[PDB]
Amino acid sequence: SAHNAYNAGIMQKTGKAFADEFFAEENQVVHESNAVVLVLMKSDEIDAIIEDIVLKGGKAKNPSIVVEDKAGFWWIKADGAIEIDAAEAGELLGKPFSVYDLLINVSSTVGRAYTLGTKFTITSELMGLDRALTDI
Amino acid sequence: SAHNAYNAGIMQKTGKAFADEFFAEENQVVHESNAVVLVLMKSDEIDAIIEDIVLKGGKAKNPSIVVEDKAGFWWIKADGAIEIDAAEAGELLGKPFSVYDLLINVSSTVGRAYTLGTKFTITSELMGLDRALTDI
Amino acid sequence: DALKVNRAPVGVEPQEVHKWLQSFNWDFKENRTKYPTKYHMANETKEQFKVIAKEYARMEAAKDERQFGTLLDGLTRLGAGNKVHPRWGETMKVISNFLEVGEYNAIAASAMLWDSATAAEQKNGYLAQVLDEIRHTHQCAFINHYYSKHYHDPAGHNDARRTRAIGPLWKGMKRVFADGFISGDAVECSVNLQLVGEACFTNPLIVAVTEWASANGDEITPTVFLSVETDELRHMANGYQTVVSIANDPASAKFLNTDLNNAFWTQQKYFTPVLGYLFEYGSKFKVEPWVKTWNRWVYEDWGGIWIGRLGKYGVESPASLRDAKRDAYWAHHDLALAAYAMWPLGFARLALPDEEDQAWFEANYPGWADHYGKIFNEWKKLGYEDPKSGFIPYQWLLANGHDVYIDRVSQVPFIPSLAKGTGSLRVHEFNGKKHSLTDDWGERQWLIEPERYECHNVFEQYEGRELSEVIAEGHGVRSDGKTLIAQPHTRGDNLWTLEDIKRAGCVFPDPLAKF
Amino acid sequence: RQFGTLLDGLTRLGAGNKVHPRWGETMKVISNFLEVGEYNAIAASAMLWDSATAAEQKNGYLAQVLDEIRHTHQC
Amino acid sequence: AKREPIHDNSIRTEWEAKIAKLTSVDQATKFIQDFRLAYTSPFRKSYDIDVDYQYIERKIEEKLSVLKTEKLPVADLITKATTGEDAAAVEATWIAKIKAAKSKYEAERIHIEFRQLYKPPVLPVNVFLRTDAALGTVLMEIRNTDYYGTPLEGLRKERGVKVLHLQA
Amino acid sequence: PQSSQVTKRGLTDPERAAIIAAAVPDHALDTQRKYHYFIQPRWKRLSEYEQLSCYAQPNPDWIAGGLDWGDWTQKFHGGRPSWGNESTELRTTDWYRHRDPARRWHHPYVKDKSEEARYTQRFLAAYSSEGSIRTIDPYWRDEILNKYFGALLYSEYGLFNAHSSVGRDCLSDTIRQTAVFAALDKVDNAQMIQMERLFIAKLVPGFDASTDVPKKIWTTDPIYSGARATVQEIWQGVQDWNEILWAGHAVYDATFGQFARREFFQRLATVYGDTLTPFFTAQSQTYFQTTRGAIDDLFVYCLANDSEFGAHNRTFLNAWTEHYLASSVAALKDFVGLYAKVEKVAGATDRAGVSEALQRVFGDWKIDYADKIGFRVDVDQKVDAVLAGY
Amino acid sequence: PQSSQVTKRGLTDPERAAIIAAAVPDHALDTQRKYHYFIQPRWKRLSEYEQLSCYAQPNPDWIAGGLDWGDWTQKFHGGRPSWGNESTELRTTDWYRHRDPARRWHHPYVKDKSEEARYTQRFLAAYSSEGSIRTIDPYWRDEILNKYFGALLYSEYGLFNAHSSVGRDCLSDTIRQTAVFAALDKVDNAQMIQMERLFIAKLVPGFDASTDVPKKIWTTDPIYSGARATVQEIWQGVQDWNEILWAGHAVYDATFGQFARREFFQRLATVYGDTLTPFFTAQSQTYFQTTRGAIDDLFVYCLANDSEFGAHNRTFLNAWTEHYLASSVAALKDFVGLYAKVEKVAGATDRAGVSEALQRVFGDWKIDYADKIGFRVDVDQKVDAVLAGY
Ligand SMILES: [Fe+2]
Ligand SMILES: [Fe+2]
Ligand SMILES: [Fe+2]
Repeated sequence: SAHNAYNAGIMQKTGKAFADEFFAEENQVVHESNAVVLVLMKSDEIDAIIEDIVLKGGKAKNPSIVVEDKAGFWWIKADGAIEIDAAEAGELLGKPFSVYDLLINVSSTVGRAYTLGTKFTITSELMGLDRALTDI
Repeated sequence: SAHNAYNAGIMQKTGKAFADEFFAEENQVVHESNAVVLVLMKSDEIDAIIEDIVLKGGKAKNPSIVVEDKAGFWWIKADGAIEIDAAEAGELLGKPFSVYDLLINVSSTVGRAYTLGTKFTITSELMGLDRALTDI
Repeated sequence: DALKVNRAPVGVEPQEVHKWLQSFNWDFKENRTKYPTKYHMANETKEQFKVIAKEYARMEAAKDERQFGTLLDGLTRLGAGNKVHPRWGETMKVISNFLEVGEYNAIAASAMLWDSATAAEQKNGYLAQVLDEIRHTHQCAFINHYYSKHYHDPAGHNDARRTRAIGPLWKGMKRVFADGFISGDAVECSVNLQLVGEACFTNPLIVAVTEWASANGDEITPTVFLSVETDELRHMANGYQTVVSIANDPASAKFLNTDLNNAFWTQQKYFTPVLGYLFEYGSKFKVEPWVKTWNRWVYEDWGGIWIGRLGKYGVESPASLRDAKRDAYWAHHDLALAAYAMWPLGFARLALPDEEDQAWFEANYPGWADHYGKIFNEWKKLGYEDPKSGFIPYQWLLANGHDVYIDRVSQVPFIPSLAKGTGSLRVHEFNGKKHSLTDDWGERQWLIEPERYECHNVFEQYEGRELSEVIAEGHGVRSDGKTLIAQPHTRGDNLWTLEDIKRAGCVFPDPLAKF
Repeated sequence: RQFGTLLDGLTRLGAGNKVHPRWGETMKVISNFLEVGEYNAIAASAMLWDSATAAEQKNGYLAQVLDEIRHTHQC
Repeated sequence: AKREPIHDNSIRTEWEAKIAKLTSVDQATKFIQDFRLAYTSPFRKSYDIDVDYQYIERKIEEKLSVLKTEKLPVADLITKATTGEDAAAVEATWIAKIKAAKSKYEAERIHIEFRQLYKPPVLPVNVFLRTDAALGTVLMEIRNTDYYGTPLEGLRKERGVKVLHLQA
Repeated sequence: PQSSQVTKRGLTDPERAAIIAAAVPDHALDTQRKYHYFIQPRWKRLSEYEQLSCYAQPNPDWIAGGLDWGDWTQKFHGGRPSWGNESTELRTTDWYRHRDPARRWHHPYVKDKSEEARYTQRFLAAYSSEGSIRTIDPYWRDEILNKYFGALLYSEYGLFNAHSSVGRDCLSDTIRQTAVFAALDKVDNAQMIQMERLFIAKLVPGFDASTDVPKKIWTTDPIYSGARATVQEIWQGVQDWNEILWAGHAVYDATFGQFARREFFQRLATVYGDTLTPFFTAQSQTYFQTTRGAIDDLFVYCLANDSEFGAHNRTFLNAWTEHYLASSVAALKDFVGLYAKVEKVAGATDRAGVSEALQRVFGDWKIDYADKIGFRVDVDQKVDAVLAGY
Repeated sequence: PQSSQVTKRGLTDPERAAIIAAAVPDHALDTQRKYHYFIQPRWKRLSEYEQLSCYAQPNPDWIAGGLDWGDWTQKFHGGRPSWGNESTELRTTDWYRHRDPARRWHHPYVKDKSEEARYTQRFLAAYSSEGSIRTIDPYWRDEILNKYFGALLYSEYGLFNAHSSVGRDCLSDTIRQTAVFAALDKVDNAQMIQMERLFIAKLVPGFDASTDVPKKIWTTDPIYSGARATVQEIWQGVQDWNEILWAGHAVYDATFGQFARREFFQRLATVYGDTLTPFFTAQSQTYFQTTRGAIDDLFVYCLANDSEFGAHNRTFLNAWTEHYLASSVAALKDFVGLYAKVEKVAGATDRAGVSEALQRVFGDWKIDYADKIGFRVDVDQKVDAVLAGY
């Protein structure tokens, strides 16, 4: 839940309290994360996908999803993976919408992201190393 | 000069003063005007055309031109005619610009307006009646 | 030969093809318009905008890309859709859907004119308008579609193609911008559509409104309406070319000034009070007095630059202009009385002028406070906004002898006991049916042409029925099925429901029974 | 969509001069400095397109070469 | 009067029952002509079903049109009015009537009656529209000649209205 | 400065923005955000094409499907209504049923055509730079292409003009859009033929791109005599707007048009070394298939199976078809005489090749149109009827 | 709510907008608004293409034309510089001189190609609906088109890959853009050939669209032996980025490429009833002429006439030309054996027709390239050299 918030953990502390944890010796090495981060540019299409796909059936299948308003974009962090089927977004929008149209406003991915068929997947999985990529 | 301002003549009066001239018997018939009115939608291209073509060489050849800021558009009134050569605007903008590209943001014409070659003319002349239209 | 040729890069520009367009028509004895007309359009007429199909699409698609980028990318990211003043976001329910029918019917009108013309170039001028009016239908729809998604009150933005059928203001819109466009002499339709409706009234309706939109927070409408009018000016040329094409026809000297005065009054009868009402009462921040806007665009600029300059060719100043000018000063205030009194029949939320609106009205229309303002302040004191008040002002007008009549010709409401605009009540019985007419120009039209003007009015259709039942049957409710779309205030609480209307026991009378 | 927002909407709004001075100055640096990053990444990605043996990996680098031209022009 | 709902009411349910009992093109032609003479135009005999007649008229047209395709030979559907007359002969006849008209009040009555009697499906669509267009051309030329000559007081008497109120 | 106030924008002016924000409620006033949610969708969910198009036409309930009520506010002299059921013989329970399968509202339509407009110019600059016209048989170029392909623009132009009354008279929004888009493509086709002729005039000195000879051939050559008669009939002989659409696209253009464009001028371009003309027929043929999809939906899928009027409608459709097919067959019998003016290429312009091309056109028409309306047709009998003029 | 602050927009928040307005000066601080006003324009006035492109490359003054100074901040192991004069034999007074005559920065380039992308799909849906493939000679289709046209994608793909080192090594922005756009068009050509083959596999059951046989033909058929050797040499045999560009486009693709695409596959499509392939060669040929304009400007207009290095540069250009022309002539001598596998059509695939097609390719090349660099060539001698393999 709240461990995927933008201001989770050390990000809540201020002043000397933040510095003490920032410079704590356990925090001088990276810590493996199972999370993925997805950034979506705000746009008519994206705003509909956010409310009717990500925040409904998306969070229903992945309750770890946090979505935050960053003025010009949506910041999304979740455990494991996030999936957006462009065919479903097309039905929501009432207009042709391929996975490549979806990518018009997908602004960033911290994770392994790939296009397969109508689906856009961002996943913590090491695609190509632990799980092979395929064709249609 | 100031006879082509948006608020020229009766438009400066308020209250009872406006009504008295509005209902003056001489103002119950139309009065022939030699003017033309041109409305340009504000846009990057148009704003450059306004300052570097209309308000420089345009007003140099036609000192009757008044240009007024109407928030979303430019209101332009002049005596006789206004000419905008799309070839000149293209050189100003550094990009291909036909007379049909010029028309993307030409929003209204009170007058006889026509496309000939690269030129867009709005004129008080009764085109097709007093002066015939031509091909290239 | 098979080895020699010039290999310089050449294309074919649009105006090169357009030169050969006039030669596309050929002669056969059946080649004549299918529509009734008193005029003959000259076969040699040329068009002012040299447009071929390919370049038409290139030009319009470039307008679209920029417009839809501003809307779907920039303004959405900015959250612009919900930064509109409530009064104006409500007004755009009416303006954009009502204009939508104008755009739609102009498709059919322009196709009729394309049929009327004999010159391939004139046909082409009308053909380009047919496509443009499809564009504009979709543009008006897109505005309400956009508002549905992003504005805080989607009701009425989202269903006006059926909820407009409930109320009386829609009927008058159908005359000027639907039937006035397509039912009559092609030339009469054209003067209605192009020479008056477009060349004259779309300037206030579509151009001038964008400044009011912007003043009230609305940058959606400017983005679209300004693009709409870029096509509109080519339609103005179409209307002028109509005149050009019938100028050497002896029938023009017989007929034109009559068709023209009829169309000018037809259009002004509705748009002069309705645009003034929508502009001044449908906004918080006002740009300038509507009568000043009317003066600039209608009287001085359209009248001088179009009508006055055409006097060289037998076009007279419209005989009805004097009466139109009185409507420009007062008729929109008259209509406001009807619009606010009958608010539950609409599909938009209204706001009574507040104290600083009222000071504005009085300053620019001296005498407004003693006539209209006293009435609005009284209605406020009686609970106009309050759903538990049981008060609907239409019954207050009836209790005080201020009956509302519908002009059989224009469908515009008329309150003779209060109206400061042009007109007087004429009630005729003819073949067992009574008819209320409201002005000299409309009465002459009905008397000469009764079979053109059989439009059923809202009292005829609703007589004896209770207000809430008509609104429920018309689907004039929100998605809970109980709360009215229309409201007498723009606040987010205390909305009127069907039970609130029904408690007022408002039943439609037959206004002509007393006669 | 981007050029519509910029050349139509934001220009009509006069957005270009509604930036705080400090930030409008900062964008002199950020966008031109980033511009060289975009430009050189064209050449870097072409070098990687050369390094790869797999046609698909080449294609992945090739798409970046074109994108970094796009971004030079965007900056 | 207290009106019923707009789209579904007993008046329309009642007339659809009568329309269902029509069984021959001959019976339906007289039914539609009687109805149109009775309930349409400003010279209709009765305004009693004013708010319902146009929908009922549509329902009569549908019945007559279906009976037409069920019962008449194909050549009939293109060349004849359902009254049995030759469509082109109907056309020639009524254009000749309107050009023989002396006043706008004679011409206006001929056109309205032509539509009352021969509106599709009675006359073939193509023949009907061509005739109605030609009649309309004549009616406009007469009516629009000196449109503002007769003053309203005059026009009121010529029309034959009962003036019930004129505001002062 | 300027004479009138410079209006403060409520979106960006601090004062007005603060005022507007104080008036905007903190909650939505309704949750239904789907524009015209009550339209019945033809597909899984509502499409934007339907949302922006459907019920724009303000039909009352006495025109099948309308949501409004009452008479029109203003009608013709004599009483002809703005729109009315007297406009066509066909009937339906709902005039709004039709759906363009390509879902074209205005934007996608001009967006697509703008791609073709710009790309065509790029193709023409490169072709002129390639000097590829050098390999065009000069006889095909100067005698068949300039004269007889040029004359075909007049057929396209007449088909275009047949839509004028259609655009005014037809009874719903999606139908009107389908009709108007079909009309523009047709006049596009004619302008594109003239564009090709004008292009060749730039590459071949002495090549006359004027329409004089094409117009003369259209109007007085016996090869186009039957085609001209049909088009003049479809255009100005009738006003039933369904008859025009069905006759124009589903019979005439689907038989004579398809044979002339695809079996003659396109097909024989790829026997006489013409690398330019197929670039243009690619467009007309693409336009024909897009148009066919919407015509099919309106007449084949809907009106011919309307739950109450299908058999009624097929009676008129079958009658129209017999008449206009007979005209189009005559038009093709006149037209195949053009094969007397071209080099005999086996399986192409010999009797065997023309026979099998007609078997393609008439066979495809049987599968596309005739079988689905119950129109019985002997393909072979129609082929031999046309070859009678070979 | 949410864990972090929801940031107020300075453009629309009343407080911040009021603060920003108080800080914005009431006057401009400079009047020079033309972005990079100091670029020397090639045409009447500065173009946007030049404004967005020119001097993006941060060359120092020790690379001809650079405005910067000093060494690079980080170089290769051993000292190879990020960019350096050691990258090519050619020299110039200014590497920024080059101008694409079509003025393509990124937006117009993808805008144009997007039109072709979408239109191509529309054309393919209509062609499949037309059944126009029925008139394609099955032998041309299954034996020349599937196998030998398919193998040509490998030539286009190799030409594309030749640009990898060009894109890294070349010395200015407009040159890089010209090179990268040429590379993408080439890989586009190869993908478009595979797209055509995949299309036909959908219309002709049993038609194998796999690249196996094309790849086998490319790599082991003697008809492509010489073409494959040149492309492998141009791609991986050299790294002088000017040599690659000149050899790839101005010699190989302008002689072998132009003959294969336009004189064989496009031209013989319009002798064997192929209405599909010319839709695709229209694109490749359009791409070739757009690319030629920029190559011409770089090598013919600029480098061959550089005020200080023209004669110097022509020495290398003339040397490169003799070698790669000799390779391309061999490639064409191998390739004309394909004419042994097609039906002999007079003036097309007889010795007379192939002779005059080669006279077109070599004659055009002489006028386009050889004459303007001072390269002396006997067209006739090259024609008979190629026909030696007929
Ligand atoms: Fe419009
Ligand atoms: Fe218009
Ligand atoms: Fe980048």
